[PDB]
Amino acid sequence: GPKLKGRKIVGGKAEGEVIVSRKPLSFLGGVDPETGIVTDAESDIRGQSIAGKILVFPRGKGSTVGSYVIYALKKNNKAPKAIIVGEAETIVATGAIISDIPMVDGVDVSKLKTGMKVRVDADSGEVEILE
Amino acid sequence: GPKLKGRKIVGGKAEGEVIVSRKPLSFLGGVDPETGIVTDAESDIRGQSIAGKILVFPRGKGSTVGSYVIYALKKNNKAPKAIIVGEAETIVATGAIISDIPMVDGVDVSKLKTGMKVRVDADSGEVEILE
Amino acid sequence: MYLTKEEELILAGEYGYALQKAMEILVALGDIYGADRLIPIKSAQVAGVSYKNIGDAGIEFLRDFVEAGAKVSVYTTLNPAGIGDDEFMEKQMEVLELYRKMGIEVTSTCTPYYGANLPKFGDHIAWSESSAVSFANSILGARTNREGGPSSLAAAIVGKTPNYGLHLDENRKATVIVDVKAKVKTFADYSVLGYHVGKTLGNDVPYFKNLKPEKTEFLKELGAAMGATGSIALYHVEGETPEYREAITDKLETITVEDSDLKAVRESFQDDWSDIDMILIGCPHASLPEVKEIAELLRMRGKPLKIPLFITASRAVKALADALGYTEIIERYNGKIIPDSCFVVSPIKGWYRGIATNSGKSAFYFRSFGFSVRLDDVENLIKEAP
Amino acid sequence: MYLTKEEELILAGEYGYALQKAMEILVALGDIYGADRLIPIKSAQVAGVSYKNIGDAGIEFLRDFVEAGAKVSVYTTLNPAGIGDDEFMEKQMEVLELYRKMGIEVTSTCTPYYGANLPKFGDHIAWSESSAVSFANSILGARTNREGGPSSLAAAIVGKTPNYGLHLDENRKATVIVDVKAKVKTFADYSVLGYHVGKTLGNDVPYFKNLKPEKTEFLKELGAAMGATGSIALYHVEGETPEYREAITDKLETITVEDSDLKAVRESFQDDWSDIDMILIGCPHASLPEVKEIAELLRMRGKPLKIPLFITASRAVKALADALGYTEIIERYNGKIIPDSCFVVSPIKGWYRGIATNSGKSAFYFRSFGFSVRLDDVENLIKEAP
Ligand SMILES: C[C@@](O)(CCOP(=O)(O)O)CC(=O)O
Ligand SMILES: C[C@@](O)(CCOP(=O)(O)O)CC(=O)O
Ligand code: F3S
Ligand code: F3S
Repeated sequence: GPKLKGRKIVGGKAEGEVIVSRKPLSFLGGVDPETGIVTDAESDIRGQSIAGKILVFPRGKGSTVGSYVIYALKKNNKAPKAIIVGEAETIVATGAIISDIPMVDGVDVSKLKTGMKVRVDADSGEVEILE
Repeated sequence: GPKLKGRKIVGGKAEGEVIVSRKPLSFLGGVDPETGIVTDAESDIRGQSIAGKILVFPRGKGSTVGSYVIYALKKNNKAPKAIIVGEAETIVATGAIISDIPMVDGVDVSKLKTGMKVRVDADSGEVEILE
Repeated sequence: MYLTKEEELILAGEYGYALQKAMEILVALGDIYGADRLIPIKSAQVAGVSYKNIGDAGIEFLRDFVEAGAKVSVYTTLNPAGIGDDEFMEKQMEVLELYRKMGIEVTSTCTPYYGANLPKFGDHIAWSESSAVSFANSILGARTNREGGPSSLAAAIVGKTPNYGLHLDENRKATVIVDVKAKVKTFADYSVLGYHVGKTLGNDVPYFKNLKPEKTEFLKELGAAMGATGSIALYHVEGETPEYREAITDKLETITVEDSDLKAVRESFQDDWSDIDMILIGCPHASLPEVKEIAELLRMRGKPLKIPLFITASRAVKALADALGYTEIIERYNGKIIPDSCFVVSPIKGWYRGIATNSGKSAFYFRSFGFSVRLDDVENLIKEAP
Repeated sequence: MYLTKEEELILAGEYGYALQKAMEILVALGDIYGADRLIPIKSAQVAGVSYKNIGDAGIEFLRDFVEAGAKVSVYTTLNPAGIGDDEFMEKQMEVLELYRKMGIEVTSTCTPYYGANLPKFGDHIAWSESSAVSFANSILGARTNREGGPSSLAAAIVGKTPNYGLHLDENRKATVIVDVKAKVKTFADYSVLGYHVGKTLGNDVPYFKNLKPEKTEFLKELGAAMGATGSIALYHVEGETPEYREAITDKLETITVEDSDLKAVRESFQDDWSDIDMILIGCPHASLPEVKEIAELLRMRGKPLKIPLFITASRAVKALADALGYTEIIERYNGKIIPDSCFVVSPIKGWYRGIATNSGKSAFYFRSFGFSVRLDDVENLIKEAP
């Protein structure tokens, strides 16, 4: 299918179902590390699980401790299989790095919609939509 | 005699004998408030009394507490009758103000020498050398 | 990213696992963002301290360093701890002891620049804690990225950080102008201004016009709020921040903030007093002027509060408050200064249902946690409280 | 100088003697220097505290204010007290109580910017203490004249200062360039650089080239020394101080500082260890990094000093040192942190004959008082002391 080319944040390869938010996300406050369930009372995907999915959001916001929430999610095996963002700041990148979660940024995330199947080639920064 | 025109710092009028230093002066450390004797070990007029004289020096240096030494000199009746400086900074001006010691600056102090008799018209900023 | 021969040996493990683990984080980051090299840092500030925030997984991550004998190689200060029951505090002491063992100054405050660790204009540093990042970049003109907790720790251990982002002149230029038409005069005015601007902008460096804060703490709060609802790490204020005069080098768009923008935030944080059972001031940690203000307001009220007032503040400010007599005054009226700690990062759900505060950052986080919230200036809170 | 209607009434005595006495000092100054108006100040710092410096005449001056119910109308901090025998300390307590009665924060430190009173870039303030004037103007880019003790007090009471001098953009421009060819790397290097430059320049605003201090405390000491041997209230350092990029607007002369200039100062402060009976660090008052450095040097020495080491520091720094465990370490080796006090302004002639120090400001004043002086970096003093 169509390919979206971006930037490698953390390498690896993954394929799965996409869950998309259009609002900036802070993992500290926005995601429960015990469950993988979004807990932001104003998230457009509040109540849904990110565990084992391909998480799409535009950019991070909020706490510099977000990196530790990502790490705790991974240790509880409730982290997404990969993360696709429009722009990944240091906090989010750092969480992916210490958690070994494949991650890309620089992708036109408006072209991704919830429920799509996608391949993320994080080593090359490429996202492929599967038809 | 010749007139040197400068700037009023503190008003008043005085006439007396001049004692000249060519080095910047800090009253805190440079003058003993009990005696009026210069105590700077590197002053060119060390050991001499300023009490009741017309003191000439180029500019202040050193402590912002110099204003309080000037005040203590005045209260011990060991202060000069007037002070002539090349440039008077806030610390020195403040000491003269609270001590009511006539003072001018902006004078070409190189034209004054120890032992001269002078009239200081501090209200107008004028120094007159008496021949 | 270029590495020196010594840095290559560190990466290779020649100097032990602790330095290699830290270096691997820094190399990954520098490679992502196109940093040319590692640069030395004059200090670090490390967040990720409250056991509520980092959990057992965070303890494991730190113990991995500590068991390899990790030690910071530059001056490093530390963010605040949480407060909780016996089991929580045992875990919380474990975390602080792990940081202590790495040679970090256990200062436990988000305002290290009040006496413990004051960056100089132009200094390159590696700080997490988003409000302190904002303070150091914007108010002091030092240079730090918005570090993650772990990347600030990695930098502290290596003593260097990758040279990208806010370390570079070109990334300190304004990206947008913010014209503040709204009336903004009080602390709580700046709280809601920052709340609004943080969520209205993206990854931006805003230049504020028509903003003349009477008190530095107003800008401390502005940066804290924008770093909570948004991702702002550096901003400029015309006439008021040290880098403002060369901040605009391009033609930029202007957004304007109106009274209606600020009213909307204020009106959403107005839960009834009957739902509030504590007042919290000091997010970020209170300055000594902030403590003084509260002592004066409590003496004018002239009767104790019937709900507790808590002032979170640094050890330095707490000690000055003790020495100058403000602590005794405040305790006379059911107020307390709590050093070393932060209530936002504490598991206080079952202890307090509602928090009144003047902090936009606290109001944002407590709301998102399900608490009732009343946001107002501290003079109004102290006058109106039960 | 223009006065508002309210300021005219204050001058006239309509609001009592205390405000009128302060206003008369400020009006005289503004009239001398051509100030257009009085401007509000965000804070004051008041020197003239040690009884040795101000005497009974100083007590009378302050009591004149206090007996009229004088109170500062802006946030005001206070310089350090002296130390002496019973009669001296009774007088010293009298002075501090007079300042306390005027609503001043009795902080008793020349480094209020370590947690008590931190000026922001661009802030107009009225500070005495020449090293703090230098710090606020040069390192933070705030704006204050080199106030006399009494003019800072007068400004604190009125809450305003005359708009002349360093409050004006044109008087913050460099007047001369200082090219530092000499090797200047350590604290004591900066002590003697400032000693030399202060007495070589006149009423100047120097712009330093080829000067890259590793630590802010190096510039703290540079400004302290130049404000002691000279009258420097503001300086610029290329790349290192917030106002440097628009400091040069004219063609200026350049003086150069060579190794020979610094050797001369060093060699004049080298009295024999047999004439030294105390080590003094913390002029201006020590930062927490300075305290940390000494704890580390004492543990490496590994045996106590046989002459006392004193570290003068702010209450804030003392409390951080207590809390972080440095105080206990230092006391193990015959060192002590002395808060709230300054030895240079103390009548210690009959208690100590010779002082070893790393401070150029202390070395200058103790020499001029007749003490023996050894000036050196604190690592060398701690290693070599008996
Ligand atoms: C939300 C935040 O204030 C949490 C701090 O937690 P901790 O005290 O560093 O454990 C950090 C930040 O805003 O960057
Ligand atoms: C010399 C000096 O440090 C003396 C301070 O005395 P006091 O602690 O303010 O009483 C003041 C200054 O340098 O301006
Ligand atoms: S860390 Fe400090 S900035 Fe606020 S959320 Fe806690 S008081
Ligand atoms: S007041 Fe402070 S600057 Fe030195 S002379 Fe005393 S320690």
